[PDB]
Amino acid sequence: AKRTKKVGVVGKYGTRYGASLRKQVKKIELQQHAKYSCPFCGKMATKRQAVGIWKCRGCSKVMTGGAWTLQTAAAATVRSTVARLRKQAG
Amino acid sequence: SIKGLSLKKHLGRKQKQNRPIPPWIRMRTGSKIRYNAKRRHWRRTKLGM
Amino acid sequence: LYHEAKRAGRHMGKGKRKGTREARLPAKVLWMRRQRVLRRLLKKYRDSKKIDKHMYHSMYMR
Amino acid sequence: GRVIRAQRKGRGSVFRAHTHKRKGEAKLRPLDFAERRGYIKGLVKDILHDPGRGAPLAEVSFRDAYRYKLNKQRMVAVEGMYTGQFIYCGKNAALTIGNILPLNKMPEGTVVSNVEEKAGDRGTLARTSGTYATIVGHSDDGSKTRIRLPSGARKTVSGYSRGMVGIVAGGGRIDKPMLKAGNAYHKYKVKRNCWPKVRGVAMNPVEHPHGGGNHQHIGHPSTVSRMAAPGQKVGLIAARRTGLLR
Amino acid sequence: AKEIRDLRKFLLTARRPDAKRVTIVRQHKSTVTKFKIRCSRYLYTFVVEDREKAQKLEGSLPPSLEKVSIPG
Amino acid sequence: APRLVYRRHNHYATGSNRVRRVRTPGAKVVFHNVGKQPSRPKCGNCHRALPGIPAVAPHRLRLLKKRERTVHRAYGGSRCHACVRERIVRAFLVEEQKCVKQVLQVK
RNA sequence: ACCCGAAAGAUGGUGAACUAUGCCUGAGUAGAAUGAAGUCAGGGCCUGAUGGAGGUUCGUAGCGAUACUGACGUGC
RNA sequence: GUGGUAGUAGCAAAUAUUCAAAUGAGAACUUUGAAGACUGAAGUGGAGAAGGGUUCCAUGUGAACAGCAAUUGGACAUGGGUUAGCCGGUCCUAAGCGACAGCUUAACUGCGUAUACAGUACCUCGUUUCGCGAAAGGGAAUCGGGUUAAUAUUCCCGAGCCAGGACGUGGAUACUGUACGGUAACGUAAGUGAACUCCUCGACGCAGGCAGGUGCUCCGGGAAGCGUUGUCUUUGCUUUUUAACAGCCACCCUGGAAUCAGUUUAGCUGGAGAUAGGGUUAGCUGGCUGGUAGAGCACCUUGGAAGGUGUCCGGUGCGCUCCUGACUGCCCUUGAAAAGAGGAGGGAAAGUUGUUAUUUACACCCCUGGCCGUACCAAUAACCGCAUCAGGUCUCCAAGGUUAGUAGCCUCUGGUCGAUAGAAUAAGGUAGAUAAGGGAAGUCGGCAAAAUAGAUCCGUAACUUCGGGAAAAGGAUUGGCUCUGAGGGCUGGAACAGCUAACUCAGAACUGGAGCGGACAAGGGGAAUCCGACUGUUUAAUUAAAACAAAGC
Repeated sequence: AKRTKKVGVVGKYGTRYGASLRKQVKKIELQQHAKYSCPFCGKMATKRQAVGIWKCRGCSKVMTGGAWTLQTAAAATVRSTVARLRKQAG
Repeated sequence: SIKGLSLKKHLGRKQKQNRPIPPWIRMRTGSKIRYNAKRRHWRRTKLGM
Repeated sequence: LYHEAKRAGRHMGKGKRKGTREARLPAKVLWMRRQRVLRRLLKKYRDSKKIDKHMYHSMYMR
Repeated sequence: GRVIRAQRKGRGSVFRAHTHKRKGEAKLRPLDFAERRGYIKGLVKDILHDPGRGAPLAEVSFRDAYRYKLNKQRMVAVEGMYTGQFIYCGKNAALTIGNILPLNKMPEGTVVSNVEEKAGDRGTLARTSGTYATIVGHSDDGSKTRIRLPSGARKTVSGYSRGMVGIVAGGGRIDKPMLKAGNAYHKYKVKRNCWPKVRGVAMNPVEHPHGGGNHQHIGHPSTVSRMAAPGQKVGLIAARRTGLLR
Repeated sequence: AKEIRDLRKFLLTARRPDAKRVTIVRQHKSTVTKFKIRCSRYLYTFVVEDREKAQKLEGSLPPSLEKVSIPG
Repeated sequence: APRLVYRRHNHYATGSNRVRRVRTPGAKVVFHNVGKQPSRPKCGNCHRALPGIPAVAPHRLRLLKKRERTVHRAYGGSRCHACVRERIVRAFLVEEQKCVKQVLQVK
């Protein structure tokens, strides 16, 4: 069975805090409790040890990342642009 | 109890000052002394030492 | 003597029970017994060479 | 009379910072010969949650140049930085994420974090989670350099000052709401005791300039001069402008 | 504390000159018996089950060694 | 029925004052202060526990013979062994690649 | 300045064993109710288990003190 | 200093005493017996801390004190009592705090991480400054039985261990240079390692269930003694114990996985090598022997303290307790340091077949272990509240029955009957019960008290932030006795044959003054309005709210 209609992971927080605030939490709480793919081994076993720290369970390696996802999109843009700036300098 | 040796001796001394005066002392000449003035009961009045 | 009677099942009426069914015997325990019983069965059948590798794993998950 | 809890905060005592289980002041490696005539290979050994901040600290293991021993600095970790990675500090290191170049070597448009105001400053600017300072443009020589700060403002800085290439980790940790008072409490326990703040209007007219009155109002302008003394300066200090922005 | 398991070692530990006494214990079940040499660090002890071997063994102990003690 | 009293000076429920109910030749039930459970040597940089070498509190590591405190290998006392293979396969190859260049640098 | 009488002022010291708050290091808190994500099966997203989240609820010890405007009010 | 008030108010919480004999001038009150009660293991029990300071123990007693009494006493008097290498302090560092260099100030004070702080003679190294700060943090090593009027892990008997320092006899190893074995994981009676460096232990959160273990509780057989006996009862109860210390019982190899397989209660694991087969290693508070029956315990017979037998063999569990282990989850919370012990990398030194030289934890043997605390109370009488005050004050252990239950109710071990008594039973009180008919008409106001209450099965609205409301509302059943069905484990190879262990559900028959959650325990409900969103906080001793805080803005 699916055992709630909508609220999902945030049935936890019950009948309080207000539904707009509760939804903001739902979408990024869904991110952080996810497993992500490891860069280094491949296996999708990465968990968030602490805000800004992620550990690949199978691999044993730890790496830095976002608060609530492995790769923040701003940081993905910098990895693109610094690879470009290195190439044109030669 | 878990006292230091200093505090043991201060306690020790004030046992030895808590006894009735000798009987023979009053008998001696020119003495107005009657029963010891400084006697203390361990409940009634306290040391802090 | 009271217990001898209890084995008989007496004094086990609805009136006697003053605790919720879950409190008296948890479903978590009744789950565990069963699931340990059935897993045991399959391992001794597989080591006997009645049940196959492939049939074992299907029965396990059901 | 009576001193306001604004004024009591400088006195020290009970408003000091809770430093005890914090794991060392985070810094860049102190300006060597090796860093300014070439480069020095670090190795990232650990990544650590320092309490009372959003950023991770990388713990980095350099070889000493002069003695046999092995040194250990703790930086603020740029994100995309892993346990086993070589960092390369110094002048003639590549422009890649991790590495600590001087600003004059970085070609403009580069994102930088943990930047030194002066030369050999050890690293003051853009250290908080998610932030960066972007390079705008150089001098003709390469002596001085423009930077754009996380505020907005534009800062002239010496080119022989340095910083880490890339964004500081723990990015975007304000987009959640703390739902509970409890989650605010656990935040400010491992920093100073700044919480919970009482509204000055609730107080009596002893304790605060706003407080008092049979209705709960402020009663003079909330806006106050720069020139006002200790214990006048409450509410909106030296304010150019008030009300909702646009 | 310690045991001995064979007759090679038990003859050495008796002859060793700091061995004080040999208390000897006997108990009915059948007649299983213990020798115990109180030496200096440890009390060594040697279980024998047969009585007729143990009677022979008491002769093999030296006379210049001091004590013997028995229950009964 | 029978209930017991702490024997040592510490009458609190800390780590150090961990205790173990025994019964005696008296038929009398009584504590013994067994200490804290010793962590066995997790050793780097893997941080796996080492085979061969027992959990003791670290002063009693004195009592043991030298044999017992190690493994007879290279880096045996403090290494994973598996980790050790890494050390050799590095230091073999990183010498060989460094050597192959320095013969090619004669030209 | 006939005798007795203030509310106060100032100078220099003594206190956080009670209480207010921060820090360091220790200790403590039955048994029930409700059943969030995750997972497994069967059916065409539903149904059944599994699971054990919460500044959740009932309620011991412990912390507290609403009502009777009860007793007591030259009191224990 | 002394009256009237006045022999008056009053001595009424914590269920409770009674009978006999002894002692004494004198007994409602002391002691001993016999009965009867209470406390009811989150005890009024057994031990510590703070605080107290001789109250501890014995013998004695004329007052006063112990709100009646007193032959009694925490009172009074005269004596006696506290034994440590291992129990603590001592040592380390935490938050912090004193001082050095200096810097301020008339000083008093205030600040204080600044500085020139090993191989007679010859070199070569050299960055941190001294100290205080935990009798719950860290940390060298101890356990059994006995013993005194009062002390015990401290005395005695026995069995060990640790720190420092070491002779000796007998073994290992090397003597052109520090042991061997195994494919490996690693191993064995031993198996050198300076400077310098790196690492490990010390060293760490909370919640959740799961598995295993100690102790407790429990059921049955055997052997002792005991109890009951008008009646029945192969019966009911007590004892049947084993210390520290010491020895022994995740990872590697072969191999190569999809028709994916292994696996937990839960998920996870696997070509960065799974299942399987064979190894290695970790361990607990596991098993066996030593310690160890000589002790302890339970009984029996001769003395007027001597000598004996017995101490055996098995189960059970979502049980209660503390501990370990590996897991799972939670955090804008990620959960001390230092002393000290050890490992490794390094290869400095020595050693030429004998008085050598490495072994001072290879085995055995030998010597020494200072200083201070140590009695007792720890509270309805040893502390603080002026007091032997219905108040307050940190920690540990924690039995049986009923039950979900450390709830309430009754009980065993341990403890207690300490709280002035006797007689009468008016009004008025204090607490506690019950009331025909009516049912808020009382009152500012349903204030007070009633009524509801457990479990099972059925059923459940408006509204809603879809999570809730909800135990909504509204109903039916429950005892005893006699049965029936369903649910496991271990043995020999279509599933059969033997042996056997749980308290848990479902249903039926019969029976009763229609009772049965029979005592205890245990929501009254519903419809609306105002304020605050919620949990949280507050005027110690008249105000807990609508006030403060709160997340969000």
